Amino acid sequence: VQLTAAQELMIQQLVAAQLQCKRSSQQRFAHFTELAIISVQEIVDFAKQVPGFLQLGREDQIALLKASTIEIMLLETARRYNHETECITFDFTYSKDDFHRAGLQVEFINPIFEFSRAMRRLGLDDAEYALLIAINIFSADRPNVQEPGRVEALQQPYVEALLSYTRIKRPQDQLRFPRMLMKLVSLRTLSSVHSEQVFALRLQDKKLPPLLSEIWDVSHKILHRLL
Amino acid sequence: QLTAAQELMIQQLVAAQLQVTPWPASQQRFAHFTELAIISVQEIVDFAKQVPGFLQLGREDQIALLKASTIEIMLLETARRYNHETECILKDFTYSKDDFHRAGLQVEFINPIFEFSRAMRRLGLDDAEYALLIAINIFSADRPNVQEPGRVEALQQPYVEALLSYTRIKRPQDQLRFPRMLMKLVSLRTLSSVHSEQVFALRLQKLPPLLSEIWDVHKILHRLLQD
Ligand SMILES: CC(C)(C)OC(=O)N1CC[C@@]2(C(=O)Nc3ccccc32)[C@@H]1c1ccccc1
Ligand SMILES: CC(C)(C)OC(=O)N1CC[C@@]2(C(=O)Nc3ccccc32)[C@@H]1c1ccccc1
Repeated sequence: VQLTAAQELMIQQLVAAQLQCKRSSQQRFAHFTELAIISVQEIVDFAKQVPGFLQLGREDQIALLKASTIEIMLLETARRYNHETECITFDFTYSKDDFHRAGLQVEFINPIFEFSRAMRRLGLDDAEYALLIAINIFSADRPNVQEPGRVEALQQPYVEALLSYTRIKRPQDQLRFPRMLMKLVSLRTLSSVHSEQVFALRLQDKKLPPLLSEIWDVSHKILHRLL
Repeated sequence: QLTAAQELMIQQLVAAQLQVTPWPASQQRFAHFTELAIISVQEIVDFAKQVPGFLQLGREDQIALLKASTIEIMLLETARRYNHETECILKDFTYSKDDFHRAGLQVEFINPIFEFSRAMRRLGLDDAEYALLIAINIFSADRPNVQEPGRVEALQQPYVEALLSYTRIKRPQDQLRFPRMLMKLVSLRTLSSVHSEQVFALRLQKLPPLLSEIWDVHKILHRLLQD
């Protein structure tokens, strides 16, 4: 019938916390990694602000962040993708050739753009994006998760809220919410391709910095301090 | 409520769906399981022919969908016949966790399949829900090397629509069942990712020609489609 006042507060808390998330070939690669570093730090600070993340064991908190960080970034990329200019903004704006010039393969870049256009067609507002990020963080099937049951339980409220929210925004379009959730399936494959991209960069004498190598290369000391 | 036109479709899908070497020694046990995998792959291609619209797509795409889907369909089938009373997972070739471990499968791969199966069991899926979930899995637009993603997404929508409508009728009060079912598709991508690592580990300690076509890093797969 309608959103429950308890959810309205929770949604509104999530979007507000999110809006505070703001700074304005090897050299090109080394540039992008510093952008990745800043965004990772913003995500961990955001993850602290989500209800219940703090409650979990650090080992699980790490396990969720390692896997989630690439997918949250790809969601953020999709949110600020401009279909009028074909540029992705981090107001650090970049085109497809800028990503190619830094050593990223075309098999990885083109799908991110295709993913972004598909996300654009769904017409997601900030509340939908915020809830999608919460659902993404609390994924029970991430590797090396000690307490999958607790993680699944923390996810349910955000899936419930997202269901209720999508029903109010577009009552007639029932298939929007299923299609949104099916983008989570696409983020897993794009995360899988990203690991191949990392390895392909190593071949081109392009190795990751210390924070990013903790999460993406294959004792997360850097990641503990921020938590 | 459901449209009777869908109903025939569901009923056709469920009906279509309902239709070896000695087990001892590790290599013999492994060689046993591969022959079970061979038979099940052949059953899936015959099933894929019976799904409406699969035949209409180009062979190159038909291959691309089957390569990726086969592991996920098998894991769905494993979950369907997982027994929580006995912890055991062909017609009645029953196996326990130690049987899988004895054949050289690592525990990092076995335990998640069981955890996945228990999670699937908690959802309480009937044969219609399983059947529709399999159809949705086959028609995934973001599989690698797909020439016609638009047509694949279009063939998927009716099954997602049917699954939505079906789940609403079966349990009107439990709204979160359908979202949780679709989120299992996300879990199948990671389990497919782990399965590729499992295959490589084993080579380290080699698959039969048919599987190696689908899983190792296409003549058999064409003949089954050409019939
Ligand atoms: C190269 C490093 C390791 C820093 O970055 C990545 O490997 N990636 C992976 C995801 C990423 C993103 O967020 N947008 C986007 C668009 C196209 C390709 C790659 C990406 C990000 C990324 C790429 C470029 C700039 C910032 C982040
Ligand atoms: C490596 C080989 C080819 C043997 O098999 C697989 O790689 N797999 C991967 C998926 C599989 C299955 O279908 N059920 C199940 C349950 C536990 C573990 C593994 C599986 C299957 C599989 C395993 C055992 C028997 C038949 C199929």
